[PDB]
Amino acid sequence: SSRHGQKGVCSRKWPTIDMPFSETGIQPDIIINPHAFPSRMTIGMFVESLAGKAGALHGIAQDSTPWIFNEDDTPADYFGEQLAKAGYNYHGNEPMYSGATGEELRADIYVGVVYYQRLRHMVNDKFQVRSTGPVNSLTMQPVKGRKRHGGIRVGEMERDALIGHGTSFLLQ
Amino acid sequence: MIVPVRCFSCGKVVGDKWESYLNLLQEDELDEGTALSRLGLKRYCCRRMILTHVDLIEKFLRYNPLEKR
Amino acid sequence: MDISKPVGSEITSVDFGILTAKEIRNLSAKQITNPTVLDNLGHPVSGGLYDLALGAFLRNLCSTCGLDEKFCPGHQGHIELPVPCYNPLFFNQLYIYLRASCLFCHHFRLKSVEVHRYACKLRLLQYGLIDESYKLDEITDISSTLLNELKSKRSEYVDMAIAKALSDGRTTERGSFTATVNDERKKLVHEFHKKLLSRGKCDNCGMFSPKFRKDGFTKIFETALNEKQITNNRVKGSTYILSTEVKNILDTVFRKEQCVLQYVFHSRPNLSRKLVKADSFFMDVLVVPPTRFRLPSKLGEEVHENSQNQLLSKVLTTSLLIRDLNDDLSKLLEDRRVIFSRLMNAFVTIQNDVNAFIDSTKAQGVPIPGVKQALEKKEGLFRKHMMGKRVNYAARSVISPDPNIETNEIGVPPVFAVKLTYPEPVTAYNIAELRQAVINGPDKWPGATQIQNEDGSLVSLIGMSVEQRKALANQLLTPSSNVSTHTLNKKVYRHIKNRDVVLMNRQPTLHKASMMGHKVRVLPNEKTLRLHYANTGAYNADFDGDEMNMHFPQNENARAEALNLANTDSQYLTPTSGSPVRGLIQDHISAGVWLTSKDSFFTREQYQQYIYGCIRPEDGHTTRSKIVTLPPTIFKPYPLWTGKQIITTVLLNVTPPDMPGINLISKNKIKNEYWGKGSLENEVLFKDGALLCGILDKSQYGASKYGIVHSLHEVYGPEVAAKVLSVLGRLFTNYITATAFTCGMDDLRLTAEGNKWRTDILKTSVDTGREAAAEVTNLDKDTPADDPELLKRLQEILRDNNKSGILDAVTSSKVNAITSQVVSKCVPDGTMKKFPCNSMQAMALSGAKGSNVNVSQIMCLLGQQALEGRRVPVMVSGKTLPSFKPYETDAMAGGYVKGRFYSGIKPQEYYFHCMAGREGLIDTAVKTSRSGYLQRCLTKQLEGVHVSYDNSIRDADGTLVQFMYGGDAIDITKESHMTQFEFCLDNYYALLKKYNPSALIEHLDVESALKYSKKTLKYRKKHSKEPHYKQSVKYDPVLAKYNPAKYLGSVSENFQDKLESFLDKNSKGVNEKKFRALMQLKYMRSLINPGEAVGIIASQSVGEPSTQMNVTLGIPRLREIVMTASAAIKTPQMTLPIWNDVSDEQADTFCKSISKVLLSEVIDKVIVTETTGARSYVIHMRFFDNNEYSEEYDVSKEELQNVISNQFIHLLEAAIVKEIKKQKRVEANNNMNKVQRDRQSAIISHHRFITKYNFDDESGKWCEFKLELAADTEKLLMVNIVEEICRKSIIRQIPHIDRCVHPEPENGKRVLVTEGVNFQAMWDQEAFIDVDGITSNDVAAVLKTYGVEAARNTIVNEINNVFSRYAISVSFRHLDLIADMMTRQGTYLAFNRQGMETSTSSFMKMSYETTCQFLTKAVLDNEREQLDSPSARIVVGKLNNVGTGSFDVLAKVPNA
Amino acid sequence: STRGQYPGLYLFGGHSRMLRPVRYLPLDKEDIVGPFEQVYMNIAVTPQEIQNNVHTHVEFTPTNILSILANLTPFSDFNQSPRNMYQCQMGKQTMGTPGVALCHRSDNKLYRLQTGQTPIVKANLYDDYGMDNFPNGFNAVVAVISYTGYDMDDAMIINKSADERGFGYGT
Amino acid sequence: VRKLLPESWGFLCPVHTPDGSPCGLLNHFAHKCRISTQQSDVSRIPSILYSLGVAPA
DNA sequence: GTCAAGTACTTACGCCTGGTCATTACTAGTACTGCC
DNA sequence: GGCAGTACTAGTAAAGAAAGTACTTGAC
RNA sequence: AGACCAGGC
Ligand SMILES: Nc1nc2c(ncn2[C@@H]2O[C@H](COP(=O)(O)CP(=O)(O)OP(=O)(O)O)[C@@H](O)[C@H]2O)c(=O)[nH]1
Ligand SMILES: [Mg+2]
Ligand SMILES: [Zn+2]
Ligand SMILES: [Zn+2]
Ligand SMILES: [Zn+2]
Repeated sequence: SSRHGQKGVCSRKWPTIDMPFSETGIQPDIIINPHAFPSRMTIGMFVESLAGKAGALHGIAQDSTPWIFNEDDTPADYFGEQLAKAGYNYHGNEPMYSGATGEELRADIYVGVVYYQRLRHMVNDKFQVRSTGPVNSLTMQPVKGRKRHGGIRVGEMERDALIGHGTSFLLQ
Repeated sequence: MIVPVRCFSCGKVVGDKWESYLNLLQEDELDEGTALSRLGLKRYCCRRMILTHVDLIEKFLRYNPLEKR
Repeated sequence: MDISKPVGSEITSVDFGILTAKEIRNLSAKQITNPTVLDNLGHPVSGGLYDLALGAFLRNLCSTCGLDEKFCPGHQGHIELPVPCYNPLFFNQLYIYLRASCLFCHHFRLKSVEVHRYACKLRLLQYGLIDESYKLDEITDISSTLLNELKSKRSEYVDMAIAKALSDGRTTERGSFTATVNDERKKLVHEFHKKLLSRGKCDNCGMFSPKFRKDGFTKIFETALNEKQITNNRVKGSTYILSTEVKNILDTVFRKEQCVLQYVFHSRPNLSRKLVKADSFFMDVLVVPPTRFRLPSKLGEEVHENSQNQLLSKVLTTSLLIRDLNDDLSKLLEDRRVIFSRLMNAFVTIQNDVNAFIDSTKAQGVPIPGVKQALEKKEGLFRKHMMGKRVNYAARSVISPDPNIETNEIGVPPVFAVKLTYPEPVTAYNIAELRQAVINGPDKWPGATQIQNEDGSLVSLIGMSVEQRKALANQLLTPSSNVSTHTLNKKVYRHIKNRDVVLMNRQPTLHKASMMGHKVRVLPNEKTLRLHYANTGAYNADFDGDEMNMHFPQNENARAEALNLANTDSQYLTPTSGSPVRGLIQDHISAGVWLTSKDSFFTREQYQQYIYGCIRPEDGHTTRSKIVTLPPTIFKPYPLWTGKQIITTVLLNVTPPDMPGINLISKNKIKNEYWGKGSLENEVLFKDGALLCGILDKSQYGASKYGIVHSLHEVYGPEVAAKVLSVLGRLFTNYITATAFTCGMDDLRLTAEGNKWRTDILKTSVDTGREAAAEVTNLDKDTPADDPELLKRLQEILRDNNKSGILDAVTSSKVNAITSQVVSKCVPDGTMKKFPCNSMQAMALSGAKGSNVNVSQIMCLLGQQALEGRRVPVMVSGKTLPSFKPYETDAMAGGYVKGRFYSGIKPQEYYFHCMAGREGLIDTAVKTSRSGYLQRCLTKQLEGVHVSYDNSIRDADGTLVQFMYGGDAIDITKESHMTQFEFCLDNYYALLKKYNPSALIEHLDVESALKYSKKTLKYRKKHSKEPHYKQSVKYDPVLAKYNPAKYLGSVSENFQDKLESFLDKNSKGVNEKKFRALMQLKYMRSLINPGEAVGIIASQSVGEPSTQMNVTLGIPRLREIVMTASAAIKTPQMTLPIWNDVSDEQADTFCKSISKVLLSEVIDKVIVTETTGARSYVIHMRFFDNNEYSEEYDVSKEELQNVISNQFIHLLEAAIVKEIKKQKRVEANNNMNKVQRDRQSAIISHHRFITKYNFDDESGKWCEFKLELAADTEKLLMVNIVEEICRKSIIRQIPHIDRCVHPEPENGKRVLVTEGVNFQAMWDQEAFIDVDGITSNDVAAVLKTYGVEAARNTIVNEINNVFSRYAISVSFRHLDLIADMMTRQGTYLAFNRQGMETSTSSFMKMSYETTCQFLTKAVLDNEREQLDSPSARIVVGKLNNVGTGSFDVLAKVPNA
Repeated sequence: STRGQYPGLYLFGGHSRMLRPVRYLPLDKEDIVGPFEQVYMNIAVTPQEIQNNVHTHVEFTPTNILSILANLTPFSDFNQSPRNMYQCQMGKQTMGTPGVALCHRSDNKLYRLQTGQTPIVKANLYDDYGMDNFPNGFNAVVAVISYTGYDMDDAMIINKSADERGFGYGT
Repeated sequence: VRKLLPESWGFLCPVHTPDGSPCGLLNHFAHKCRISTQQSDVSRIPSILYSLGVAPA
């Protein structure tokens, strides 16, 4: 997760030679989708990308306690001129190539260093399987519980979905 | 906890630059941007390692069960 | 289950009977007698609850069958209750027959000829003679000779009507028991029991019986006879009573009336001819369960005995105390009274223990649960372990998204591929690959974990080396040495391969597409499931930590259903509306905008790279065994292709050859003005499979109707459209990984001109909050904000809740018109980076992710922060917040925030936006739980209704709901392109291949249905100008006469009248008659199949869109209609059609004559005047001026005098006498004229304590009347009295109508809505109202005045516009069945436990709620059920009668 | 007032009150006020919004209205409000560092991230509560890009060679 | 009871509140919202209210 | 016979993963010890 | 040396802020 | 197998 509400599980550990690479030589260690932003409207993560990157170039920490910016002095104007004094652009974009084809991409890629968080919801605390195992004593049905090698429940709201498809041997 | 060998985004060796960084901030009164440039950390992925390292192992090491206190 | 172990016997039915005491002394293994469970040294004591004769207990052999723990089934035992006690399931009915019966002649207290009247009406209701029971009632102080002649002819009519109906093929000798004869039997027994309980004297011998009293359970009392009517029991020439005496009475009553109670306790004819006895209601023997079912729990040393052993010990403890109380009576006043008063207390405690064992809520003394409460609710037995169960062979893990998967497959981990296993029996075609699997072992995919031998034995491969495991690989295909097991072969439990089937499942399973059958593909690396992006909107599955289930089916009947029937490729269209749920979502939609642009040009190496990256012929996506390409768009200077021409040859390779290309003319979400001037990129164009114009968008691929994937689904098939979603899913992923897509901070900026446009509009908002405040406060204009009259009335607005609503709706109406001016001006025209480069706009316009209101709040302004209808709430002080002064008229101070998410919102803007954000997080919580119980009430009633082979949908027990599904029997998932005649004409030669007209004539009747469809089309054009009541139709449509699934041309009448309307207009080598012959073949193949679980689909199509959610509205409206079926509707209305003759001035002076006028609405103030010392009162009620209320309410001066004369005081005189009862624990002269002195004298005469009365006869302004009281009375308030009487007195009122409003004319017609229902009184106003067009809202009142079919029409429209308000389209086939199921009895029944009592399936009613109330009603009726309902075939483990199990399979064997 | 709260002067000085500092404008100093007291007075959120003769107090800072976790989400006035509310739930469910006395603890389940970092982008309240003592995350080069196809709906990917080097590693 | 009322300005945090079942009910203080934990000096206030013009009860 | 408020028994999204603490008084008895 | 007082012991007994129908007792 | 508490979607 970020510090803005942008959670999400990991899909693949994508190898370095298959990742995009900039002109400065770096490669990102997190890819996040731009389609997570418009419905969520987290522009604090966009401006953390300008603030985080422009602080990494100068060796400074910019504060981010809220309402230190007005509508006159936008932080996109503030952290853009810090990136423009270092050689990077005012908008926080970098010209990146592809890792697979190696070609120049169309537009410059919006990058930066934001602060992520690792949540405690790993797969290993989830993730149960059962072929056979222990059963309950009076129903002779599988046991509730992941850590007792038990089964998942097919309740009433899943029973009638098997009715609704007309599949009568999946229900049995 | 302790300084990361071999920074995460490119692979430049970074773990040999923590004690040189605290030297170049305390004795030689440099700011944090000049000291990262004197150590050869140019890319901003390499810069945010030594700049933002907490060095929390110095707080762990004060609990030594193998010594009287 | 083992398919190699059959079963020949099947349960056909069950029936609920009372378990008698003689059986359970023969049934019993061993009677248990002492209340010690297990003695010292851990053994079970012989004679106690844990016993070896009741089953094998804890590593010890049984004493009945001699088996161990794993094989002993457990055995029935009992205890001997020494006295007969009350069974708590039957006590409410035992107390009916203990009452209502004579204690002297031991009949009931009715006359014996009227008890016989119910004895032979209930006999006619056992058989299928619902109509002959009323002809029986048409047969008619009185001598007892003609009563025998009356009982003779009634008994001969039954024996003739039963003989005639059983001879005329109607009723079996087992009787007929449908649903509507369960109604007439429950109505008749409830009438019989109600009339038994209301009798003074016994009408056989005329003397009284003492009335019994039940205060609570466990006891019965009889009361002493009165001191007056003991004389009746001397001219015929309190007490606790024993349960042996209650039984002694009813052992005589049920014998003297055996000929009647045989029919009360039987729904069907008693072929056993058993007696009904009073021992049914008592229980002289408790049955202890088998000791297998009451084993103790164990947590280390913490071993506790079971709750039933705690309850059965206390019965045995009392059952020995009651025998030790018989020691002194066996030896034998003071030696007799103390031993009898302690014996009678043992009678109550053994009853209180036999209640508490059966029912915990009938106990007294947090209580120990009984045997009723192991069954009742969720966490019961019917709902926790019968309708839902824990299953074997099933996994659950977090999902991660995955391209490169073929859209019907799931990606399983290696560690799920090892554990889950499938029984393959070895054959001649398995020992190549199933010998290799058993060599690989339990831990090498693809492997095997076990081998099942022929004997039922089972050899595990886990603790085995490879040399031991290759030897068993040579053991598989061997001939059996046992003759008894010679046709059985070995089963190898192999791992899950890539050819198996998987049933995926994400909770909540709101509809059936949330539980689909996917194919498998194993993956090498990690421990998570992998789901393709076309499935992410059907399960409503995102990837922020969703985990979803994976059920692995275990035989070939189930593999053939999740590949063909519950398949994920068959679930493209949902049956709710007929709209697709499957499609590409976020990155693929943003990539087809760039790929199908005019700028996208590809060279020869690029063009051929994108094709093989998506087609890949060796995996079987092409149809030509060679990838064909197109000539390039440009030939000089160097050849370039186009992204139009990418998808042209992508679609040219996945299509089947010798079938022409697709023809589509559709549009998309991006306008022409975003691409410049003269652009045509809004319309898309496919001509012979070639994209020639138009961007591809969400509207084309994605869950949207009539795109290109929806059109590929129709012309070519579902296997093509599921393959196109794979190939386009890889064409756009490979395009993105070489040509990417970003949104940045660059995309959010306006220009320096657009920021100037933004701030200049928002400077007009500084006066908006004051203009809206000055308007509502009824100042004119231009008044300052610090005006003391403005601040005075704003304080008056705040203290009222309704005045604050019309201030929060006028300011919100004005500031949202300032929001609409910035979004119209500053985007897209004022944005710095523009389309297509503006990726914030590019994915909001394309429907990838985002909205136009999302880019508004980012780039322009965030808007009015609306709370639940209103604005931001205000404190008591008139401050909305501590920052703002009290009652200031600023838009910013009330929630309109001007800051945007780009540049920030202020701290008071931030706090208003947090109030609205918490509102959304509570509505996401509290309003997803109310629609969950809507669908459960719906699915339980509609679980068994389904299409029969008559194309006539009906319930599981056989009762008929509708004669045809929707009136036309066509499937919602097949009728999308049915009336798209311009699409089907352009694709004629390609749709003719998939229906194949020439090969489908022999099994049809083409000749006959077309002729009768012309006899009716010619009749209805000739007739049918008259309205519907005149139409004696003389001809049904061809659906009601001919089978539409067999007769070609047997179509609906809207399909015929729209085809003959289409094909008449336009005249386009296909002629006119080959197009109408292919639509009638397209119609017939789009019929609904018999066996479709329609009512589940109809109830999922209402419960699942209900989660998307001056009259009641929404999910509270669906509870009023569907769930409760309330006749006490919350806000009833009535729509009145205004004639064209009466104008708008004659209509709104008309609604002042219907809407009620209270006396409170005409009074300015009431000034009482009390002088005491005779308590006097001077009630002086001051009205408004006569010119003020005779205009406003049309109340004359003289009519207001008659309300005070005849209506106000008669309610005021009552309220003064009511309180004296309940406390015992300037103007004119007096010589005015002769009529007012006698008007006064009539008021004094007809009322109780008036001494003076005078109305303002000349001006109608006042009414003063003196009102004296006695001096004995204490003080009454007499203003709170008068105010409560003035609000109940009516000047003028049409009954049950309180208001009549003339709204604006919605959709052309002129509408007059009231606020109450009275159809009778609106029939008098023919001169103003169309009486034959009066629709309404009260579904129960249209049933009372207009009938059943009018209420069925009313309920469809009211369940329609609860979904039409939210723009939710649910089709009229799901709304039709819910209508016809709720009115199936000619009444208005709910989907609850009160409306389902008239139903044949006992386990359906027991599974829903109140389990042991439907249980008692089944065992009292001795109710046999045929196991028809889906809830009754899961309790007993039968295949369903819906879908696949709606028929049998027979095998043709060649030899005789 | 006309039909408002019942008037009177109510003085409170007992236990268990709710109290916040606020700056009082005549003779500029600190004032401590309560919720029953605040509903009838006019504080301002910044001294550039003081209006004459109506405002008695101003706040020392606008950020003394937010909690501990709420001040630490950076640039919070740019986010939609549920995504600030989701962060306060998810900021306290991280694999962070619980303490440094783990050798002397005996807790039954504990989550320790190995190498935490201080952020480039942080509030000024971050270094005031001493949250450098407890680093709950790490700076990451984040590219907002549709490149992969594997992170579309809500998911994300990591560089593979990043956590071969210890990126986001914990026990 | 779950609503974000404006009287909580500076006392309860508007944003730091969980989702779902504890939404609106469980909520956190502002970080400067101190809670009084001792009875304060009160006994000299009626002596200096009678001098300001208060008629005694 | 009957209206009539009053009293009573019913439901109140799906399933998923963790953790905790879950009999107490007393009463009679056998044994320990201080004592003469 | 053996008697009786306590202190224990293991032993077996008691543990207040929601919707609807349906039955029914109240007076008359 | 319950109670209460903390979460997940
Ligand atoms: N039946 C339930 N489903 C839930 C519950 N919580 C989450 N969900 C499911 O998980 C999904 C979570 O969606 P959200 O609650 O986060 C609404 P949100 O605005 O965050 O959507 P996005 O912004 O598009 O992520 C949603 O589709 C629900 O179907 C719950 O308590 N009950
Ligand atoms: Mg989710
Ligand atoms: Zn680096
Ligand atoms: Zn046995
Ligand atoms: Zn009698």
